[PDB]
Formats: sequence, C-alpha cells, structure tokens
Amino acid sequence: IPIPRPITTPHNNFIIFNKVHRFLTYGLANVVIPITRTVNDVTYVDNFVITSLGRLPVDRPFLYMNPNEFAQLPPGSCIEECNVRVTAFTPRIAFQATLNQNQFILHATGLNIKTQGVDVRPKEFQANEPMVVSSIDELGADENLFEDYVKEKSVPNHVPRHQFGIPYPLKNYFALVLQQNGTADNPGYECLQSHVNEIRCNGPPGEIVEYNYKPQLGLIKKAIPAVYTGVPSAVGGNSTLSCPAGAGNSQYRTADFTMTNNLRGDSETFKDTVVSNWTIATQIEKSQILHAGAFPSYTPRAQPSLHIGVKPVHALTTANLDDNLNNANFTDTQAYFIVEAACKVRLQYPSIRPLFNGPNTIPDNQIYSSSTLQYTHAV
Amino acid sequence: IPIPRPITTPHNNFIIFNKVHRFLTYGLANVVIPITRTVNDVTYVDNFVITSLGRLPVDRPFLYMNPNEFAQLPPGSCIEECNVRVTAFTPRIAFQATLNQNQFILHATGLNIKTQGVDVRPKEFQANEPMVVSSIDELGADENLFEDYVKEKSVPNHVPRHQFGIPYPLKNYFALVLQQNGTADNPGYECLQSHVNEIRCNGPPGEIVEYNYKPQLGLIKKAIPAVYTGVPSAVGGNSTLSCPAGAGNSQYRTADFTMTNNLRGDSETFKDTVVSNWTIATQIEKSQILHAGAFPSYTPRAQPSLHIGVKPVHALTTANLDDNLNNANFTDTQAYFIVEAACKVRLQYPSIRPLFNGPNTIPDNQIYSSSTLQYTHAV
Amino acid sequence: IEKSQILHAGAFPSYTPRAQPSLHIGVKPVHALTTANLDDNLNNANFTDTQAYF
Amino acid sequence: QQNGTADNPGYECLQSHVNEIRCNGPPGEIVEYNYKPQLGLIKKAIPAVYTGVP
Amino acid sequence: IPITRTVNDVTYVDNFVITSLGRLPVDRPFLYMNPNEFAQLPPGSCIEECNVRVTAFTPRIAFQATLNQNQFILHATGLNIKTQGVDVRPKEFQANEPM
Repeated sequence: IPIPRPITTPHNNFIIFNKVHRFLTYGLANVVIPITRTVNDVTYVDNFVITSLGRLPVDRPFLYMNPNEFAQLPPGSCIEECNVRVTAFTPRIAFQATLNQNQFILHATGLNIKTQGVDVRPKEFQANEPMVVSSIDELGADENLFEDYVKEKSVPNHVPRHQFGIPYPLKNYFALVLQQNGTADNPGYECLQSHVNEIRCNGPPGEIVEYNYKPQLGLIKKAIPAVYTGVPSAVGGNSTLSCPAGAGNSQYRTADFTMTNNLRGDSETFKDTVVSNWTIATQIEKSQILHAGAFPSYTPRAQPSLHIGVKPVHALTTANLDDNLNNANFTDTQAYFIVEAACKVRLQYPSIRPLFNGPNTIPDNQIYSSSTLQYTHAV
Repeated sequence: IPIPRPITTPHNNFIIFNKVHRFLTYGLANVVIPITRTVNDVTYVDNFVITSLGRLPVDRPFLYMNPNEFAQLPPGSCIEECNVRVTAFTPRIAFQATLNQNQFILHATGLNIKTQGVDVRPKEFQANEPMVVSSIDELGADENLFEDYVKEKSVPNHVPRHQFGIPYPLKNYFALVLQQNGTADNPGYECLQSHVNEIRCNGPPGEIVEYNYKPQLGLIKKAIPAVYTGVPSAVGGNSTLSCPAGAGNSQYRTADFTMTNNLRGDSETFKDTVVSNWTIATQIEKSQILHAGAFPSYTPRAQPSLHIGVKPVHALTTANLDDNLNNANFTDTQAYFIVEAACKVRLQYPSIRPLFNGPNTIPDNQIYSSSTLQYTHAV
Repeated sequence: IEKSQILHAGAFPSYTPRAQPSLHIGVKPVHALTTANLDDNLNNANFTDTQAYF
Repeated sequence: QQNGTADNPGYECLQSHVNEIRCNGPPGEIVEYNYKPQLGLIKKAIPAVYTGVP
Repeated sequence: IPITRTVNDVTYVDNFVITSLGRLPVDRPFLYMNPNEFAQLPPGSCIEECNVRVTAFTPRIAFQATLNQNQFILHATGLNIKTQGVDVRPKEFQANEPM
C-alpha cells in the first residue's frame, strides 16, 4: 500500500555584481542653445537650455558589469533588482578672475519622465570654459550611443577605466527645450528647479541619494520557449477560443496641436516570443509581454551635478559668463538577478519551459530610445 | 578621511537532480563460466562464477539526469554529493516444477574494491531459464559500455524508460573469478558471502540501503584556467624554484607472481590543465590533480540482487538447476553539485580563475575503466 | 630566503609578501573632452619605520 | 602582452586590491606590515662534524 | 607605457600600465639596519620577525592650471603575488610633470 515515485520540474537561481566608478560633471553654462528646425519652410526653432546635470547609464547593464566576462552565459536570465549611490564631494575649481564662492551641489532622480526635456546635448565649447555652445543630438543614435562608455577593448590606450579605478567625465548632460519661433504665442519653460536639490556642501558632502529600481521585466537575454505537439505537420499550429476582452496588442499612441496636447491614437500588433536581448536598456518592459497580458509601463533615470559658479561682478545688464568646477562624484552599483536551468523535454537542449512560457513580442520588432522626449515612457 | 572603493572576485552556486528508475535482476545461476585464456600456449583458464548480483551506474551521471537537457551548460561544474536508495520488494517467480519456497533478497555496497572479481558478464542463457552460460567481457569496451542504458534518442521505439516510469532489467552482473588451469596449486575463491546480506523478505521488504557518496574530485566538465603575463612572446613561460619533495607525477604501479602478490613499480608523468570531462565515471579523481598535490584515491559501487531459488528435489549428487525470479527494485537518486561564474579578466570569456587554478592532468591522457580487476582502484 | 633553502631534509612550498604606499593622483581635466589625460603633481610625506627581530 | 591580433583579454581588477582615502589632513598612520619570514637566514650557517669511516 | 618585444619577428608588445604605487624594501635588510655596523658579526643568525608602519599624511601639491581638489591617498600589501604585474618601471618623464 505505499507510494513510490518522485520527480520534479524547475531549478531557479540568483547572483549579483558590484562596481564602483568615478565620474564628473562640470558647472556647465546654464544657457540657451537654439537649433534651427527647417521644413519646406524653416521655422519653429528649438531652444535648448543646458543644465549642469549629468546622467548615469543606470538603465544600462554595462554600468553594472564585466563587459563580456559578465554579459556572459545567463541564457534566459533577468535582472530583478539593482541600485546605486553616488556619494560625491567638494568641487575642483581652478582659475585658468574669481577667487572663492559658495559652490552648491546637486542631483535629481530620473526626472526624465516628469521633465519634458531630454538628456541629449554633450555639445561644444567656447573661449570661456564651461560653455555649452553646440549640443549634438545624443538621440536616435541605440547601442552605439552609450557605446564609447563601454570602455571601462582592442585599444589598450584607454586604460580600462574601472579595474584601475580611474576618474571620468560624463558626456551627456540634460536640458529642457521649447519650440518657439513662428510668432510670440509660445509659453515659457518648465519649473526645473522644482525637481532638483541644492546644497551648500561646505566640504565633502559625503554621500548623496541611493537610487533603487526593481525593473518590471528586466530581461537581458533570449528566453527558453516550449514544445507543442498533438496535431502535426512539421510545425503544427492550433487556435483555441477565449473570452477577451481585447488581448494585448503592443498598443500605443499620442499627438499634439501647437505645443498643446490633444490627440491619441492606438495601433495594434501581434504576440510572438522574442529572440533577443550586449548591453542595451535593461528597462525592457515597454516592448515585452511574457504570455498574454495587460500592462502600461514606465521607467526612471538618476543624474548628478555641481550646479554652477557664476562670475558676474561690477558688470550689469545682459550678463552671463561662468567659472569651472570639477567635482569627484562617486558612484557604485549592485545588479541583482535571476538565473535558470528550467529544462523540459529530456532530449532537447539547452533550456525549455512551458506553453505559458517566455515573453511574446511585436512581430516587426520595435525598440525605443531614451535620450529624447519621454511624456510617460520611451517615445 | 573616509574610504570609498569596493569590489570583489568570485560567485559560486548549487543545484541538484532527482530521478527514480525501476530495475530488475534475476536469480542468476550461481555457476562457473570458465573462459579459455590462450597465449603462445593456451592455459590458465579463468573460471568466472556468477552471482545474481546487479550493478547500478551510481558512479555514472546519466543515472542522475536529463540526458542533454541536463548534461548541459555547467562549464567547470562539479558534483560534490549524491546518493540513492533502492527500496525493493517481493520477487516475481513463475513456473514456465516447483511451487513455493523462501526467496531471500539482497544487496551489497561497492564491494568492488574489496572483492577482486568484477562486474562484467551479462552473458547468454540455456534451456533452464536463469542460466548464465556465456558471459561477455563487459570491460575495456568506456563510453559505450554503459551506453545503451543511455536510453531513458533517435529511435522512439524504446519508450523513454524514465519519464514514462517504466521497469527495466540490468545487463551487468557481478561475479568472482580465478585463473586456475596449469596444475592444482591454485587456491579457492574469496569469501563472497562475507560481503553481502540475505533477507527472508516475507513480502515487500520495503526499502533497502541508502547509498551515499561525496566524490573526491567530482568534476564533470572542462574547467576555467587563468592568465599569466610579465615575460612575453606570444605564449610566455616561467619556471620558479620550490622545496619538493617530489611534486605529484600521476604516479602508479603493481605486478604479481602466480596469483601471489609481490611487485610494485611507479611511473611518473607531468601536470597540465585538463580540457575535457557526456556521461562518464563521475568518480574522476584518480586521473585528476587540481593544482600541485599528493593524493591516493579510491571509489565505491552499489548493487542489488534477489539471490536465487534452487530447485533440487529427490535428485542427488552433482546437481544444480534453478528457478526464475523477477523482482522490482526501486531506485531513485539525488545529484548535488557546484556551479560557477568565477570570472577574472574583464575582456576574456567566458570563465576564468587564477594561477592556482583548475586541476592539471597526465600529458598523454590516461583514463581508467571499472568493470575489470580493482585491487584498490580502477586498474 | 625560503624558496632556495632547505635546512635538513624536508617538504615545503614557499611564498612571500611586499608592502607599498601611494597618493593616488590628481587628474586635471576641465572643459576638455574626449581622449584626455593630463595630470597634477603631489608630493606626500610617507613615514615609515621598522623593527627587525632575530 | 597584446599585439599579434585582438584575442587578448583585459587587465586585472587592480582597484580590487588597494584602498582609497579622502584624507582631509594628516591621515595619520596607515597599515602596519608584519612578517615572520619562514627561513629568514642572513649569514652562512655552522655545519657539523662526521667521523667513523675515514 | 608599451614596450616593443621583438623576436626573429617583432610582435607581442607588452603594455605596462603605471600606478602611483610605491614599494618598500621591506623584504630587504638594509631597510632595517646599520649598513655594516649592523650587517655585521651574526654568524649563522636569522631574522625571525620584523614589521613596519607607514603612517603618512597630506600631499604636497604645487602648481608649477588647477587650484584645489580631493587628493585620495592609498597603499596595498604585497599584492605582488596576487597581482601579476610587477614593480619595475622607475622610468622617465615629460613636459607635464608626473608622467
């Protein structure tokens, strides 16, 4: 009368990575870099306004790991959590004619979605040091953008940034922008100051904010699929009833009229397993659905800055001219994650799962950047 | 005055597998299967003596796992522990002229090293059912031997043994042997009975012995090596002093004179990283050295049997003739193990470790079987 | 002196250690962009002292 | 040693074995190194004197 | 600081990477004693123990155009065996001081 036979399905796992970089921003001139947008009839010029603000590839994996020795071997793996903490200090002024002043320091957390302006603009300079004077559209560039950074390769003459624990400057600064040229019926800028924080860091202001994110669908590899059977030709296919109710269709839209919001479309497409992602936006949720679902997605983006030391004395009316500050911000991170060996059919390799398996995708694969125009998610 | 920079080296891990097979032995005739050994002058014939005893690829991985979906992806992984438990029951006699009798059941644990005889002999039969009458040398055959078993492939007409939870017979039975022909100066057999255990299992004798083994060096994959530098040409090489003392040299020997022990050689070779192991003897310690060392190695091997129901009645003098018994033994196993992502040099892939790294091997790679002549280890 | 010495017959594999002191480095990159390293000087007064027992 | 082609990995995680400080002023004292050399010989040693078979 | 290793066919150039790191003849006796008045007279003598303690301070910057900054300080213990690179390289300079 006893029972005998025991067996089972899965086998999950975890692991993390630790990294500590040294970066630096600079009291970038808080100015207007207007760019001439031209159609059949050139007008509506976008006036970008720079901010000393920086950006941390926090949303990108390389920031957290070994290049390859690390973006290595985790088939089907996802990163559930991760976080960082800047902890910077006192600004390195220089006079290449001011002396002393109150250097304020600052940072703000992924204001990216709630600030319409974007982090594009690593620009060009002038005869007055910190001086954005050309800003290049760091946008629509999406695995090459944050791709020079990747050097932390072939050229040994870029002392591996990390490993050797070497300082660094960031090349992407934030800014806000406005399309105002046609006539004068264009409102002002957003209350930037509102989303940010000043300090009068006497010395080493020590540690700043600790960023933390639990990416919704932090996938970062192809996922294992399943194995149908029961109604055959080489590659069978069955279609069964259900109660929707509008099964998700990678649905999205919006549109505007003269800087004023008004329009919203929707576009619908179909669901099929994804077959790809070296180091790309980990916040992989707006283009992924696992198995049929209903989700509207979002994302965050830390940044650190030293404000800016203005140098106006006994000089009156339409004046801005500034001072330099090199500041040693001190980030470091933790990338937590899943791992897997969920196998299914004895003979097949190397990983499987069921029918209610890995996330489905948009047939024609769409993928979205984030260095230009967020609203509530990657444009 | 604070400290800033944190980082680290490794990342280890574990995992296991569960399997439950059904096997069966049979009250194999406890007889002498003599085989004619012939040199330039044929003599010294080896008299094998069969035993109902079975054998469980306990020392081999497939016994514990998914074929490929399992002997899959664990680069550098090792299996530290593993164990099983037979738990069999009442023998299935049949009369194809006896009726009832006292069927004794039994098993013994890897007596292999302490019993000179080997598990070879899956043989041939006769006109009297359980009847070893030909025994083939299941030995010197080493990834093909326990290779039919592997079917638990292309031929769907071998209902995957496991998965479907199907019974099975074992094809390797143990026996003892002696080389005694020239003249009559050859001693008898070993006290086999001494290493084994009888039962008068009324019914379902329930569970039997639980085998357990913590393989010394249970490696089962190529291991990651390190990366030297400092004195270059394409592939540099340095030679530094030390205090031996005779650094291990894969050293071994022995030899005999007329069934009597007397000789022992030694042979010495050099150390270099191994570059290989699908499913082979997990007990991989007699041919492996990790980093310089001094070890003499050993191994174990479970087996299960139902003894044998003799059928001699009113029949006198030189008599053996036997009865059949099919018995449902009920094994199942657990394979524990290490896993790894020990990485080293950022840019290299996919796994590394240091200079005091993975086990070194015999230059010309020697590998040893275990279905013939143990003494204290694979011949 | 242990990797080349044996006192009276033995069996030893040997090792050794080596302290070092540094002041890191003050980098001087401002408003200058792409493939840049150029540095600042620092003279630092380290203060060792020792004990040799025997 | 990396020149032939581009199949040569990167450097070792140096930072990993070292320690930074933001020594405001006189960071005072740092590490105390200590070593008990295995065979710290530093001179010729005295030998013995056999006899008995001359 | 790459150096050109050359065999019958020059290749495999070793790229050294400097570190502000120093070295203390800790493993050498003179560091501990009188030259001769000390490496003197101990026939058969051995040194069983020995140790040191650095205890340094604030860095002496100079501008021979930066002003102030966060000078970090450091040391590490005989990483020599666990770091493949070596303490060689007392080198040469440039037009930009530490170089």
